[PDB]
Amino acid sequence: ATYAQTLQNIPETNVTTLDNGLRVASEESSQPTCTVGVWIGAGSRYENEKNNGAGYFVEHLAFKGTKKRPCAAFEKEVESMGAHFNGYTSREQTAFYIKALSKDMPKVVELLADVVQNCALEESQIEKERGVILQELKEMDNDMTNVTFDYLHATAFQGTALARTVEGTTENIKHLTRADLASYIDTHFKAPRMVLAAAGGISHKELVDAARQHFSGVSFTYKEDAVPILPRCRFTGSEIRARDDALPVAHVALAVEGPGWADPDNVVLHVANAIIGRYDRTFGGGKHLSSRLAALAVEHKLCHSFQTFNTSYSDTGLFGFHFVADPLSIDDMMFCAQGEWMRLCTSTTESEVKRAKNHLRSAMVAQLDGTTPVCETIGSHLLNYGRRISLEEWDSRISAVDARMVRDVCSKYIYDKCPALAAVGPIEQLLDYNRIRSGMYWI
Amino acid sequence: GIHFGNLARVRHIITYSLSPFEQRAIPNIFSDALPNVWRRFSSQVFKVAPPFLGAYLLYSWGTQEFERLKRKNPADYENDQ
Repeated sequence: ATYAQTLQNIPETNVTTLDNGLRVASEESSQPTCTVGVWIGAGSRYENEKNNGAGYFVEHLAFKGTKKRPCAAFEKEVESMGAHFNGYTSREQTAFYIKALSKDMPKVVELLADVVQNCALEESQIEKERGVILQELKEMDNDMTNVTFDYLHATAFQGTALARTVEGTTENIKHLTRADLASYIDTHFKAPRMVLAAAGGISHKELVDAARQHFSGVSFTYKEDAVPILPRCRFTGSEIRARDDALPVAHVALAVEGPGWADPDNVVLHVANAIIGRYDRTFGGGKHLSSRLAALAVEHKLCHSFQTFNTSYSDTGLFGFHFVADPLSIDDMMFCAQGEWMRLCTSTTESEVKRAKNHLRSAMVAQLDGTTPVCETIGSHLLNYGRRISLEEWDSRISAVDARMVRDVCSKYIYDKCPALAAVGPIEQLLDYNRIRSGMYWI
Repeated sequence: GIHFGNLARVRHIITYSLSPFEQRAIPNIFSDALPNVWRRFSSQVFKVAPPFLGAYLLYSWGTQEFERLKRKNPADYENDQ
């Protein structure tokens, strides 16, 4: 059994569309346990100034009970069957999924449908969650990494929809109405914009059957079955500096505009990010790590950690890096980090990509380690590519990448571009934008 | 020699800037620049100008006085014969 053969012998992903426009996909295995859920193409980006934080507010009630079954009843039923009910809401994507015994795939599907369609939106529960959410905002306000990424979007996409955070504003949370949440749900949780995904030991035909039975409510007009294209979010080379010398370490995030899901270049960017990789003070590897930046970080004690990223979206994305450092080592870190980015565009090696490619393969294989992670892939894939992409296709694409390709693609999105910068904490040593902007050319 | 990083203890200040390429080099010349040049000029003219005006006068006088004293005084030859 060779890597290739194992990739080809992986069960295919089945997809079937209902008349209402919903899509049902699943990957079959021989596991007594499974995961199934509905991936909705909704999120903060779809909200506006008045209902920002609604999709999040909803994410809080999506588990507090439906019309057919109030809170206690809803919970008991799920708990008593050993099933796990989780989910999340992001900027362009939302999800509600359940982990359970394949033996219950059908009852689950019924439960899912009931959650996405008949949420009780208990008037009293709403005021109760209003206070919970407000506490979660204070908890997250201490999460530098997330404060930093929020700020990164706040400036990189200033003036637009991606600038908003997923959780929403304090004013919105304090005044969102039972009607607003309701409106949100009806406006966005719609068949053509949803995907019923499942993985494990399940019959695609049994899945699609229960699907037909519970995901009904078809649409009449044309405006109800058309998936709205969102208005473009303008990228802006800029920076937001939130200084507080009272914080122990500083977080910095720099990024250029990314291509967006459908673009093939993304395979190259991910290889590129693989070369620079990531690091943190507990990587036993130490000073021998392959990632040059990681090596320098260790030798010069440049940071506590650093990480690259290539966040995608429908029509845009953020390609960059983030690091945490002591107030006195920020400048050298940023220096080396930008240095490496220059190296990418200019002097990438075949060896470098050979390694990065292997690293990338095992990384994609890791994101399919369990029923939930695989289910997440399916949901996301159909929702972003409108079709599942096998590990064999990815590997096909990854294999085509070479040093020259990395250089051209990287030169394309990085070289001499105006980045977006977010710095939080004791950031006095971080030099100005103009200085950083110069680190964008020559290497 | 090396100072960035140990200058001041600062807290709770956010700043926002744009790349030089996203903005205009010399914006709002008429709605902002000139109006301000006028403001600035105005708020200083009566501080600066005055002493220089006086210097100018003293100059004008002293110069004219010097030349005046070079002229002839007809009353020095009235009864000359």
